[PDB]
Amino acid sequence: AASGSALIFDEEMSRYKLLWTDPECEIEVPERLTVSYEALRTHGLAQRCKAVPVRQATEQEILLAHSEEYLEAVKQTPGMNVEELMAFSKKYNAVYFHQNIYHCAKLAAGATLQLVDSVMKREVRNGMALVRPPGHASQRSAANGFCVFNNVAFAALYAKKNYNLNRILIVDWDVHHGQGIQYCFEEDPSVLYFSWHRYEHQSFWPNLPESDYSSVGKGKGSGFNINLPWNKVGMTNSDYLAAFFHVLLPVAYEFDPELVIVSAGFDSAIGDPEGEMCALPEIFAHLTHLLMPLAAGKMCVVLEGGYNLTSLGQSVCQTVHSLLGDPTPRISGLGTACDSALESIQNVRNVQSSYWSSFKHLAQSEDIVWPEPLKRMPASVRTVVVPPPGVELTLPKNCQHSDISESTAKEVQRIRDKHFHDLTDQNILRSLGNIISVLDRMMRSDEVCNGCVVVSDLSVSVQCALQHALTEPAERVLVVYVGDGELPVKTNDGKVFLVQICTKETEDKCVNRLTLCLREGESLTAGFMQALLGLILPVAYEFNPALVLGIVEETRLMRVWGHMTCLIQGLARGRMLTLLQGYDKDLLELTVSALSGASISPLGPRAPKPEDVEMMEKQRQRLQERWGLLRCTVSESW
Ligand SMILES: CC(O)(O)NCCCCNCCCN
Ligand SMILES: [K+]
Ligand SMILES: [K+]
Ligand SMILES: [Zn+2]
Repeated sequence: AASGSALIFDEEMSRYKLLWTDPECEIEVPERLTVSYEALRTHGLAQRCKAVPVRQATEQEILLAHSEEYLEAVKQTPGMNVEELMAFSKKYNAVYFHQNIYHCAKLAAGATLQLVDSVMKREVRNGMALVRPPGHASQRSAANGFCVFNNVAFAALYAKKNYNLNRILIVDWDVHHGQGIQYCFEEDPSVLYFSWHRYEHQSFWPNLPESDYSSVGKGKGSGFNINLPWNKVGMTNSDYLAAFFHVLLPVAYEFDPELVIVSAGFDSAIGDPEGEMCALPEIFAHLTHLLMPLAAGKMCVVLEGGYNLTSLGQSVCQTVHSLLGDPTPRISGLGTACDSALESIQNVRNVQSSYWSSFKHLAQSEDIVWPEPLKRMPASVRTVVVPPPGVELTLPKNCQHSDISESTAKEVQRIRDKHFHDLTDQNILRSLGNIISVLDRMMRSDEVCNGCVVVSDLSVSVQCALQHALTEPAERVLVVYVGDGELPVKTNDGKVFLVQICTKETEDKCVNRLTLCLREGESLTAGFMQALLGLILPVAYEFNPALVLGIVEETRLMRVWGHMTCLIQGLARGRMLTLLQGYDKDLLELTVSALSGASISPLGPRAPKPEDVEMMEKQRQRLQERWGLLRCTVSESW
C-alpha cells in the first residue's frame, strides 16, 4: 500500500573537496551533488519526492562493515591540517581526505540508512539518496577510490539486522567494480551482488584479478557474486540491455530478493571521463524500470560515481522519473551486443551455470555531445478501464472509467459498413467505440497512458484495435497474444511483431513472430518468466513499437501477467492497450493494477521444464540472426 519516492539529500555533503594537486582524484568534485539536485529541481522531480532528512550513521552502524582501527583513524582527520591530510590520504589508493570528509561520510552513510528505513517501513515505495562520498570501493579497513565508508554495504547489513531480511539484491551499475561490496558479502548467500564494470583484461582500475567473471563467491556464498567485466570501452545501450536480459534479470527473478539496493554510478553513461562508455542517460530509465517488479518495488538507489556533470544530471533525472513511475522513453537503434560484450556475457553465464536454473542447460549437451532527453510528463489519467456494461469497480486513484463521441460513433459505423456487414450486436459495436476512444486518448494526447477493455468478439475487436492504431499512425505495433488460434494479424510488412503464448505446438515461418508453446503444469511460471526475459523483452526492445496491444483469450495466467504488464511498459512510452475476452474480475483487477503503476506482488519460487528450455533456445536460434539483442553468445564466423 506504500506510495511515493524518497529523495534524500543535504548540501552539507558538498562541503568537502580536494585540497592539493592530484589528477587522479580531481574529477570527484562537490558540484556532482549540486548539479544533480538542481537538475531534479529544474525538471520538477525533487518537488514530487518525499524529502527525508539525512542523519549521521552511528559508531555502532559504521562497525557493521568497518574495523574499529580504521574508524578510529578516520575519526582523527577532522583535526588534521593539509600536510597531515595529504600524508593520511597517501596511505590509500585513489582517495583524498578533508577536514569535513569524516562528517560527510557519516552523513552519506546515514542518508542511506534513512532511505532503507523509509522503504522498509512502507513510508515510501522506493527512493534515491544523493550522497558524497561514494561508498562501493570502501573496504573493512581502508578508504579506496574516493570512498570512505561503504554506504551500500551498510544498507544491506542494516536491513538484514533490523528487518530480518533473508535475500537482498545489490545491483552495481557504476562503471567501476565495487570490490568493497564483493569482499563484504563474498561468503554470504543472503546478499546477491551484481557488478558490471570496465575491466579491459584487468588493465583498468582497480586492476584486480578478482573483479573477473570467475569470481562467483566463496563457500556457501558460491553463485551469489556476479561480475560482468567490460573488456572494451564504448559499450552501448544494446550491451547494457543484453547484460540485463541475459545475465542479471534471470538471476534476480529466481533469487526473488526482499529488497533491491542499487549502487548507482552514472560514470557508466556517455561522456564520462572514467567510463568512456556510450550508453545514453535514457538507458537508466530502463535499468531502473526493469528492476521495479522485484521486491514489490522496494528499491533503494544510492549515488556512487558519475563525473561528467551533464550526463550525471540527465541520468539522475531519468532514474528518478522511473522511480516516480513516469513513462519510460523509447530506445531506438538497439541491436546485437558487440563481440567483446557477448564474450563477457557467455563467459559469466557459463561459470554461473552451476548455480542458477536459467543457465543450467548450458552445463551439459543433451568534447562529447549527445541529444538532450525529451520530457517525460506523467499522463493526467494514467489508465482508462472499460469493464462490461454495468460493472462498477473500485479503481486506483490514477485510473478512470471509459463516453463515446459523435466522431467516434461515425467511425464505428463506417468500419461496420465496410468490413463487418452482418454485425448488429449493439454491444460489440459499443466495445469498438470504446477501443477507438481509448486509443485516440492514448495516441493523440499526453492525457492517457494506457488502457484495458473487456471484449466478447475477439476477431472484430483485434482487427479494429490494430487497424486503427496503424493509421494513427503508429509506425510499429507489438502484439502480445495469450491464446490459441489465428488472429486477424498480418506480420508481412515489418510494422507488426506478434508474440503468441499458446498450448498447441506450431511451426513458425516468419521472423516477425514468436510463438511459445509452454507445457501446462507446475513449471509453467518459471518457463514463462524465462521466455519473457530472454526472448520476449529482447525482441520487443529491438523492435521498438509505438503501441503494445495485449490480447488474452477467454480460454495459469494469474501469477505472471502482472510482471509482463509491468515490464512491457518499458516499450512504447508505456502505451499499452489490453483486450480481455470475457469478464474475469481478478484478471481485470490485476491488469489494471499493473497498468496503473502499482507495486507488483512477488513471484516467490520451480525450475523450468527442460522441454520448455529447448523450445525457447530453438526460438532464439531461429530469431537471433534478425533480432541480435537475443544473442547471449559470440556468433560463429564463417
Ligand atoms: C566511485 C568510483 O567507483 O567511480 N570511484 C572510481 C575511482 C577511480 C580511481 N582513479 C583511477 C586513476 C585514473 N587516472
Ligand atoms: K559496477
Ligand atoms: K553474496
Ligand atoms: Zn565509478
